[PDB]
Amino acid sequence: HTDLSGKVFVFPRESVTDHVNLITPLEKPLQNFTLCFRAYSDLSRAYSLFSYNTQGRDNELLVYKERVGEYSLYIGRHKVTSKVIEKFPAPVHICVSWESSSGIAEFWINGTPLVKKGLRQGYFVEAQPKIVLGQEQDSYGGKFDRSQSFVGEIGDLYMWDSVLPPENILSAYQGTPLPANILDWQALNYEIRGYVIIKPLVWV
Amino acid sequence: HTDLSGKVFVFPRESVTDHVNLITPLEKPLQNFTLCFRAYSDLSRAYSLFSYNTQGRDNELLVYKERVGEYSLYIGRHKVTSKVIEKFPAPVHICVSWESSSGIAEFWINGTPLVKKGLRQGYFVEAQPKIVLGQEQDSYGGKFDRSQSFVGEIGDLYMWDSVLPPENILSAYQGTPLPANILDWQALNYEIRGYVIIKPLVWV
Amino acid sequence: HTDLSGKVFVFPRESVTDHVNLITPLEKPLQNFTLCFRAYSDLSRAYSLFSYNTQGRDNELLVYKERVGEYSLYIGRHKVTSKVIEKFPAPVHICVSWESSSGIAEFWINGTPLVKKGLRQGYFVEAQPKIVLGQEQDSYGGKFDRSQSFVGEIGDLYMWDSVLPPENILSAYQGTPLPANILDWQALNYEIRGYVIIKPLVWV
Amino acid sequence: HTDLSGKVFVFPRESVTDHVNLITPLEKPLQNFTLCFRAYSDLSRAYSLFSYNTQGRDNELLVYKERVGEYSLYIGRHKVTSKVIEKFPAPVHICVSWESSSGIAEFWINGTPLVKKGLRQGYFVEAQPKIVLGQEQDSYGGKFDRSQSFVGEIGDLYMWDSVLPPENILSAYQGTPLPANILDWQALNYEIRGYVIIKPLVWV
Amino acid sequence: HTDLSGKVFVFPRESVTDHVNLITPLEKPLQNFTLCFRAYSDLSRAYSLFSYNTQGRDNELLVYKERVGEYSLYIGRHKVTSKVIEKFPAPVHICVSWESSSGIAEFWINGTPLVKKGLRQGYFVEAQPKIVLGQEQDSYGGKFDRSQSFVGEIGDLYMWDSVLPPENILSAYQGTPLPANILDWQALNYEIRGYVIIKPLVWV
Ligand SMILES: *[C@@H]1O[C@H](CO)[C@@H](O)[C@H](O)[C@H]1NC(C)=O
Ligand SMILES: *[C@@H]1O[C@H](CO)[C@@H](O)[C@H](O)[C@H]1NC(C)=O
Ligand SMILES: *[C@@H]1O[C@H](CO)[C@@H](O)[C@H](O)[C@H]1NC(C)=O
Ligand SMILES: *[C@@H]1O[C@H](CO)[C@@H](O)[C@H](O)[C@H]1NC(C)=O
Ligand SMILES: *[C@@H]1O[C@H](CO)[C@@H](O)[C@H](O)[C@H]1NC(C)=O
Ligand SMILES: CC(=O)N1CCC[C@H]1C(=O)O
Ligand SMILES: CC(=O)N1CCC[C@H]1C(=O)O
Ligand SMILES: CC(=O)N1CCC[C@H]1C(=O)O
Ligand SMILES: CC(=O)N1CCC[C@H]1C(=O)O
Ligand SMILES: CC(=O)N1CCC[C@H]1C(=O)O
Ligand SMILES: [Ca+2]
Ligand SMILES: [Ca+2]
Ligand SMILES: [Ca+2]
Ligand SMILES: [Ca+2]
Ligand SMILES: [Ca+2]
Ligand SMILES: [Ca+2]
Ligand SMILES: [Ca+2]
Ligand SMILES: [Ca+2]
Ligand SMILES: [Ca+2]
Ligand SMILES: [Ca+2]
Repeated sequence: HTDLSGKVFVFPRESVTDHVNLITPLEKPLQNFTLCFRAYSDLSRAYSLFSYNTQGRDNELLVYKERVGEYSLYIGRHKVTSKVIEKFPAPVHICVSWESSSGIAEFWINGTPLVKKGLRQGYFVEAQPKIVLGQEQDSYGGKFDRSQSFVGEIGDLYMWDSVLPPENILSAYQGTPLPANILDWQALNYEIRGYVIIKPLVWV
Repeated sequence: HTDLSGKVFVFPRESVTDHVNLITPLEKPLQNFTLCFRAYSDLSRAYSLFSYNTQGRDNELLVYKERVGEYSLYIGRHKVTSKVIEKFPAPVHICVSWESSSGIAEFWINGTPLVKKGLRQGYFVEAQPKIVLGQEQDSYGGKFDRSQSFVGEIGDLYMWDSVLPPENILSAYQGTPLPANILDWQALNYEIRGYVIIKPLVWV
Repeated sequence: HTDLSGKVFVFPRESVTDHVNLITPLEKPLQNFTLCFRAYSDLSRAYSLFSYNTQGRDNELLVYKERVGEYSLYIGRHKVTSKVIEKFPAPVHICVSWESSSGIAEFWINGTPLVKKGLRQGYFVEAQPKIVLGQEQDSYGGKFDRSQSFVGEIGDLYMWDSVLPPENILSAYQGTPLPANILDWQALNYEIRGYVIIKPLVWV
Repeated sequence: HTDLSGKVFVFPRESVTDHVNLITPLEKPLQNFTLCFRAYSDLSRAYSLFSYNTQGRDNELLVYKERVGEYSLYIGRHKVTSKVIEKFPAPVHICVSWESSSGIAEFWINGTPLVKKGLRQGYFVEAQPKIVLGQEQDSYGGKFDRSQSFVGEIGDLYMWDSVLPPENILSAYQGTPLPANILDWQALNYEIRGYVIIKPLVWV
Repeated sequence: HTDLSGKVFVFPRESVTDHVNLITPLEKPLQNFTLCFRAYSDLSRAYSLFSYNTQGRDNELLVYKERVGEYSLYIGRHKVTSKVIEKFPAPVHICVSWESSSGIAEFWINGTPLVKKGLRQGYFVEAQPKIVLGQEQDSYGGKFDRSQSFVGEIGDLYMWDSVLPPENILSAYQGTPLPANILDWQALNYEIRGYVIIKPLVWV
């Protein structure tokens, strides 16, 4: 595993090939999670931010940007979307959490909460995922689509098996995240495929 | 009754099913009232914020959001509408009062007064209501319409049988409302139907 | 006469009936005047703010709002219009002066001077007027038009038989007008007709 | 012959007649000049700000406002135009200089330099002008065009037979110009023709 | 050579003739570079900012502005483009770096980083260039196009044979650039052709 403190993945061009695989030792289905990261892109078309598929299951956990100001979460193929005022282009800090017991999904953009939405109450997100940055999966680990590819920079990614309270979301946004047990930027197990370059983070 | 201080109702999806019934021992017709609450929604279509119907009478007291920047009050089916500059999406604090003797309706949005309008001078709002959050009634307690449903979060709801002066409206906006004798968020009698979740208020 | 300090006239609906007549013992033709008042309306269509007609003479002195950002003064049917950057909807303080000797008309909006214009140099505004708020006159006291009616609130109205200097306009904008000898909000002789309600001024 | 400190010319209406003739006793061709003045107009159509014609020569020196945000200088019938971000309507302070040796024209708007442009390198602006405010000349002292007329206010006009450096431009903008040798607001020889009124400057 | 500190090149008109040749003793192909400069133009159409061609190679290194808010870099005829929020017209400070080993191109506009893009990984930029300001080259030193010409002012140009870190980019932006070994504004060898004038820098 690798300490990526102070660094970003750069996906420097549009492709159907360039991606990073993220490896987690996650064998138990998820009832609760929070995912935070920073991104900087000047794409106006739609793109995937974080794609988690399991065997036989597309869009098992997907964070997707449909257009400026609109963020979508998919859980087990079902989707919710919330809106925010944002400048374009601009760096962003994105957190999203989901809680099975209520179905509530919370997006937080630059430390501000979006309107709560709900989906998949009682569901468990399936384990043994393939997790990809830079492309949107339609199969278990593949079937990418360049019109959904992420071109730009991603850093400071964390995933926890709990729903972070507001104080811990703000801490992540400020740069003092709680250590994370599913994915953690200070100890990330990743595989680069194609043209992805690791560079210093210069925009936070 | 339940003290919902620090909490909101979350209406997490569009539906014709999800709603909260609010119960108040209102047996005398209303001459004067003030209603305040906070709301956070990213709907662009029209929606009902507060629906009060009586037997045989639709839109006896209705607070309805036509579109961004436009707030309507219905009293006994008659309507007025006033406009305001607001960001979208954004949390809002809404107060509205009405006084039978003058017919004057006063909206206050985030502590700022809208232009006064007038309707139903001399009328008394009928008693024994069904009061619904989340859906717009067309019958006594029912006949909801998905395209008028509220999706988002509502909290800090208070209703008085008097017209509040500006200083008391500001107190409510600031989080220290005067005690309210029709509906009180700190002693609320309600019934959840369908998918409505109580969560902490994180956006004020 | 009545002291309306701290109060407004509310014209709560569109109509061809609702108006206030202002009474002044003006028997000598006017060579110079200044008129100040505050208004709050969310109409987008054209409307009359102050209508002064004399026997046989329509639009003898008329302050008219054709559209957002544009204020007109008519003197003996002739008009000038000046433009301003303003928010909509928003309360406004409006002063206008005119001087026969030069023909110069000065609008001040929220204490800011508009571009000077000129009309009717050498003319005298005729005496023995009927002065109306809420409607635009087409006869001596009447012939109103619903599509020109004022809906909203007017207060702090003063009229002087001289051209106020800038620092006196500012004093009026700040809520401390100098003594006024044609119309005076603190000793106003008026008649309400139709649906007009006096309420506290809550927006200044 | 007159000190206009604290005063403006008001051109109160559109016409093909109303203007001020400015008379300089300096009689010499111009190789270098700077011209500064303040203006306030709410016209959206094109208009002339300063028109200098010589016998048989149109547009010998012309400062012309094509549309909002665009200022043009003509030297000997040739033109340059530069752009600026400005609010509309708004008072403005305009300086423009031109240097024959380089051909460079410099506009400064409210103390801010526009992009330099170049024209007529080596040319001498002809002597013995008619200089007009309020109208655009097409002949020596005449052939005006109502659609190019200036409506509004002009004050604080100075013209020097040198190119002012930035510090002197700022001094003029701030109300402390260096004494000027072609035209000077504090010792101005002018002739009003038609409807032009001198009033105090109330907008700076 | 010449210290152009405090000065700019002014390209005062649209033309196919006016340009500056920049002379560098660069005989080894470039693997890494950073280029900074300040520009002020009110063109809305596309234009070239910095044109570097070699014998037999068009667009070997080209910095091009297609439209407001979009900056392009060509390396060996391949292009990348990144977007930024910017006012128009407005002075701008532009830096761009490129590193062959990763292919990463970094634009910085007014000291803020744009999204990184990548092109020509492993390529060497050809040596023995002709470098032109004011025009876009289509041959080795020539074949200009009026519709791509730069009209406006350029100064503070530096080019280094390395990729500058953020602190050194900010130093350039703030007016204390590090000495630069390919091109240096403080020791510049240049040739003016046509109508280009050197003037003080008045807009920084
Ligand atoms: C899921 O998260 C919620 C909110 O923090 C918490 O109340 C609950 O205990 C969590 N459930 C599990 C199984 O961890
Ligand atoms: C409603 O308000 C009016 C006007 O102030 C007041 O006179 C009246 O008593 C009020 N009605 C009730 C039932 O309190
Ligand atoms: C109107 O104003 C002018 C100029 O100030 C003055 O000369 C004249 O006397 C005034 N007319 C009156 C007071 O009726
Ligand atoms: C013209 O420009 C400047 C002074 O503004 C100066 O360098 C030059 O000598 C001037 N020439 C004349 C004719 O005064
Ligand atoms: C280009 O930059 C990289 C930065 O690490 C460096 O390793 C390489 O030597 C550079 N090439 C040259 C020719 O300096
Ligand atoms: C097909 C579908 O539902 N979605 C959601 C966004 C990505 C897209 C996809 O899986 O390609
Ligand atoms: C029909 C009508 O007047 N109204 C008012 C707003 C919603 C709508 C309704 O009751 O459905
Ligand atoms: C006819 C006319 O000139 N005007 C001016 C504005 C009101 C309108 C009117 O008198 O009805
Ligand atoms: C004809 C021409 O070139 N111009 C310049 C602006 C005014 C206009 C004119 O002289 O009327
Ligand atoms: C032809 C081409 O590829 N380009 C790139 C920008 C300018 C333009 C050119 O060389 O003219
Ligand atoms: Ca998919
Ligand atoms: Ca897909
Ligand atoms: Ca209804
Ligand atoms: Ca309905
Ligand atoms: Ca009329
Ligand atoms: Ca009329
Ligand atoms: Ca002309
Ligand atoms: Ca002309
Ligand atoms: Ca080329
Ligand atoms: Ca070309």
